Amino acid sequence: HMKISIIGAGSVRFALQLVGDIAQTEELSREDTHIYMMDVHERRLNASYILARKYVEELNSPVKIVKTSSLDEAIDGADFIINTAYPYDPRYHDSGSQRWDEVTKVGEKHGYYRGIDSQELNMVSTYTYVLSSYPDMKLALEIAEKMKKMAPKAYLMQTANPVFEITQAVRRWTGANIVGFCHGVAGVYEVFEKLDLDPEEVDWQVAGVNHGIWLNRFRYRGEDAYPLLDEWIEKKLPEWEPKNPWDTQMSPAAMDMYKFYGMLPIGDTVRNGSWKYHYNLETKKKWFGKFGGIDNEVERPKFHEQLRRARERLIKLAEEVQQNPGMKLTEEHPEIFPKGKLSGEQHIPFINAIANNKRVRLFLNVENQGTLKDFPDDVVMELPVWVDCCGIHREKVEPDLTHRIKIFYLWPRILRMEWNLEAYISRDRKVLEEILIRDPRTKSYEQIVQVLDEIFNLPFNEELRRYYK
Amino acid sequence: HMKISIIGAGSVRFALQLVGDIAQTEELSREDTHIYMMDVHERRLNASYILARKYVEELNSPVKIVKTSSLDEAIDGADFIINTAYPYDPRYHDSGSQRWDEVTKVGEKHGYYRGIDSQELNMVSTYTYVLSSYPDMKLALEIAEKMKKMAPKAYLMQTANPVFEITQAVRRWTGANIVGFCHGVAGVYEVFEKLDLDPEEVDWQVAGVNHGIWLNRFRYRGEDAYPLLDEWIEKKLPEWEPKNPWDTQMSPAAMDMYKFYGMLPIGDTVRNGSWKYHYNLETKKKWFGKFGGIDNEVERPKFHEQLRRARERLIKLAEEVQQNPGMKLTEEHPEIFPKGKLSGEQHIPFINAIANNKRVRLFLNVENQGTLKDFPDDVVMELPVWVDCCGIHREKVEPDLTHRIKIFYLWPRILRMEWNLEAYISRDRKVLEEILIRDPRTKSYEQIVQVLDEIFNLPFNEELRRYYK
Ligand SMILES: NC(=O)C1=CN([C@@H]2O[C@H](COP(=O)(O)OP(=O)(O)OC[C@H]3O[C@@H](n4cnc5c(N)ncnc54)[C@H](O)[C@@H]3O)[C@@H](O)[C@H]2O)C=CC1
Ligand SMILES: NC(=O)C1=CN([C@@H]2O[C@H](COP(=O)(O)OP(=O)(O)OC[C@H]3O[C@@H](n4cnc5c(N)ncnc54)[C@H](O)[C@@H]3O)[C@@H](O)[C@H]2O)C=CC1
Repeated sequence: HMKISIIGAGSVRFALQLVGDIAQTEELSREDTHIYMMDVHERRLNASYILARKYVEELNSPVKIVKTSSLDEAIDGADFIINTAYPYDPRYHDSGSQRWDEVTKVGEKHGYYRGIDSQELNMVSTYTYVLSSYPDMKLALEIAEKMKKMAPKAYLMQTANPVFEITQAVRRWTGANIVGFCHGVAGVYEVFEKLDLDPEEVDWQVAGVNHGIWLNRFRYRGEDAYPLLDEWIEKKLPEWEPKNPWDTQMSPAAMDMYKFYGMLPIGDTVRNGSWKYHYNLETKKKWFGKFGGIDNEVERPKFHEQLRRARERLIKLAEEVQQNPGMKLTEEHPEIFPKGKLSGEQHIPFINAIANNKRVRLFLNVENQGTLKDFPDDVVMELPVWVDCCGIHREKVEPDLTHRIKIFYLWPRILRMEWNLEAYISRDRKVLEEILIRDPRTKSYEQIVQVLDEIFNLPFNEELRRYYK
Repeated sequence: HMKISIIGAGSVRFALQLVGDIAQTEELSREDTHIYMMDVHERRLNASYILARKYVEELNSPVKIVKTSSLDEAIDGADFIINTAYPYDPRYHDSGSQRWDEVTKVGEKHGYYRGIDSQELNMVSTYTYVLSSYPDMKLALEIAEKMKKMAPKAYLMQTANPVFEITQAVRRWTGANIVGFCHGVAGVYEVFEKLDLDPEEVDWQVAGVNHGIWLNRFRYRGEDAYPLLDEWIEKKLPEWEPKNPWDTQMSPAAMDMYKFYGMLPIGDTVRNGSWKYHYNLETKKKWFGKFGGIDNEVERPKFHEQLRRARERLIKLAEEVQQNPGMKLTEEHPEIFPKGKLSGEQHIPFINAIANNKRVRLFLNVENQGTLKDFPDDVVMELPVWVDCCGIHREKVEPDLTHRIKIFYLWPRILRMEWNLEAYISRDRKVLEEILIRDPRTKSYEQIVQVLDEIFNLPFNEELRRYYK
């Protein structure tokens, strides 16, 4: 049978996205497809299971769904292991977002706007946790080592952040068969929409590192199409306004990076600029418009509170479904339980490409292996690839990324990854200190010590404290 | 004949060092050895010539000395071209030190302690000028292009700073036969002296980039000798005191870098730490002892004033020598005009190794060419080499530099070199802005613009202004 395991299946909406895509993929929607849903939170796990079962039943799909609280049971003999888990200390918290919000506030207390985990070229909220992302890294490495023993054919499809750091560390330190997943590339379709271009007529390519990807090829009707972006900047950018806090692809920040680097940053890359765009909320609003993006002291707490209410509502929905088994979720909440339209994410196409040779182009975090020849072979990049039964085949990246992207953006971001991995494996607080010694917001060494101390002393960081002690 | 040209021969003491070494090297002290002394400053050039002639006459050396104000005449058919020139705008200044002192003060006015040219891993005073070192780079590239035409066999021996940036740019953009020169490696002999070790019994090696070199091998009697440094740190470091502002090799800063990186930084590398050691004068004194090193607002102006008085005194000596041709300089000022003892610098051994096959081990700035395999082949490194008539032969660097030196020190310093070269060749002020956007002392973008503006507007920066305009 085909065993697909979701680790952190209490991530309700994502679990439902995965299930619905599987149930709507002919080659996978079979009685021999077993979806294992695993999580450490009983209530969230049960809600995802109840909704996933009902959803499948309404889609007339014969896939079997299994819930389990045993990580080993989920890993054993799996063919694909999707890691979307976000660890937390259950004595203090109910989910992982809380530890990042609280550490961030301590960082701000000590003079680090948006927390010590916000750094140049890595502003994406919750991407790293206390620089080295100990609990997230630790879980990924634990899964990889169990996978090599109990499931040596499986793919570990890492979606929990930091995707770059984790995919790199697992590859390098375990050799387990990990691939990192992020669909930030989808930003390109808004570029095409704003320039009035049929995406099917655009010859495009993107490449870089996770949340550090660039539109390296953008061609239309046998010519460079970037001059069309030049026109849009001249004639449309003054009137641009974001539709919501996440809407940054065509923002002044993205175009300012385009003007300097020569290629347009794509997706979350636009959030990950230098400090020029992020010194404070006023600066963020100048460069991202009225919300100041999503990575600020107003919008991010607002969003994390929305997620909490959504978590509770879906759980309530699960209870409601038990009491009223006659209701059709596809009808009452079609947005959450759609039929006839795949989500568009890459996870289930990846599985269907590996297992059923349904060949597709995806953007995946895999070892460079010479694709960007100026970088080491073993560094994990986010690359355009074709996936089939024979594995993952990297496209040629042409044009190459510009010289400025290499020396000003990709290499600094790659070194930060190496810093963060060194901080994890050395168990050495001096390495965390050195990272903050390279941080523009540091004013003194005593400040670094004090901010780390207070973070380490937070009750829910007992394990972290002992690890670095 | 053998033609050795000194560009910037108004650098009196260095010129005299070169002349005296040539006059005391049997294979070079010949009638067929023509030393050309070239400089744009008539008074300084004439003083170096008069003293160089008298010095040789007192050394009973038959070398011919020629002074000229024509760069082309000095370059034409030369076999070796030593560039020690420090450009300046003669409408405002008398020497190059003045432009760096004044720009530095403007940087401090705008909140950049020790000027915008002081940066992490590059604190050495006067190493770069307004980041891209325009007048210094411009002169080196002008010499290289004249050399390829008028002297295609010559070695361009670059001693004027920035040695790293300039050697890299000349190699990459002209392919001229440049080699960069710095004797910072000499720090090792003080390490051996403080640990009571005969240098002849120490098996040692150093490697890195210019002013970024590390004692990668330190062995004594068939064992690692670093444990002897551990003992010294435990028992002698508390009593350490610098003999003068330049004395940093065994300082708390060097040992703190040793503890983190696993290898001891050598020479000027100790000046080139992170901002941990340099936030302010008090911090510098904690980490370098009572003077706070040489790269601070007290000691550096003091030193540049000493150099000025030395310049005038030597010039006066030249006049005195004319009026009193009976005096023996070797007798009256043996420290400046020694006999029977070579200086110990690398320039004349280099020449004698190339021209006369007198084979020697030196530390020179040359292309990596695989010596440090984790770095690009074309990046200029400061490497241990053997020089003979057949060229420059890199030793194998064993042990390799540590992982932390690579990701925390060498790679950041190499990227800064690439930033500085991009800032020069692009003629693009936005690249200078980006460098300051990566600077910890920057608080706002408006601050960057204002500090560059005021620097660009200084009268003696007219050429710089127009270049970036
Ligand atoms: N690329 C994509 O489509 C998506 C990416 N993600 C990423 O995954 C990470 C988590 O995000 P959310 O799902 O919204 O957070 P979440 O907190 O809502 O989900 C985490 C789930 O993992 C559970 N968990 C914690 N520790 C676990 C452990 N040892 N074993 C098994 N389960 C454990 C938690 O109980 C929770 O149910 C984020 O970094 C996010 O960016 C998650 C959703 C979709
Ligand atoms: N490795 C070594 O042994 C030494 C290295 N240097 C380095 O060279 C640079 C200059 O240092 P100093 O000699 O003390 O400064 P300096 O100002 O005393 O000497 C510079 C000389 O070059 C002349 N000059 C300026 N523009 C010129 C041009 N276009 N053509 C020919 N000559 C020109 C100047 O008139 C002056 O006489 C520094 O970066 C220094 O580190 C210099 C002395 C020895």
